[PDB]
Amino acid sequence: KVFERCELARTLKRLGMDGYRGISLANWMCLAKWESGYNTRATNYNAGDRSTDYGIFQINSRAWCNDGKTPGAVNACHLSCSALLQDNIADAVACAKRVVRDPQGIRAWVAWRNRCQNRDVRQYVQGCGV
Repeated sequence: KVFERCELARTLKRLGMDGYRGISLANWMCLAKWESGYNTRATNYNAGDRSTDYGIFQINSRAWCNDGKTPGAVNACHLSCSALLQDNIADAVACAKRVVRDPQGIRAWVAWRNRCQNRDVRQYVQGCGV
């Protein structure tokens, strides 16, 4: 599903993401925007290390979800990677909350460091009534 911006903002709000581990909704929105363009079907295969990034948050198959074909997989979210390609993002959100309970928090996604850290990210939630 490709979410519309404010549609995704209200869905994340409902799912308890605003201020989760100190992270604002605008920061989660900046992350999904640059990771997938708000597209739940996004996958990215990383040929160098043989892992794949899945879904709207581009969560990786080595550390977080299991797809059966990644060497060294840990499956810290205890989730099949296919659960992250659903139109319903409740599972992608529970796994994304697991990723940020690690010390690094949202910095785990390098795309957030490149495009969102120390930038004004409030335009991602402006006008969504969130």
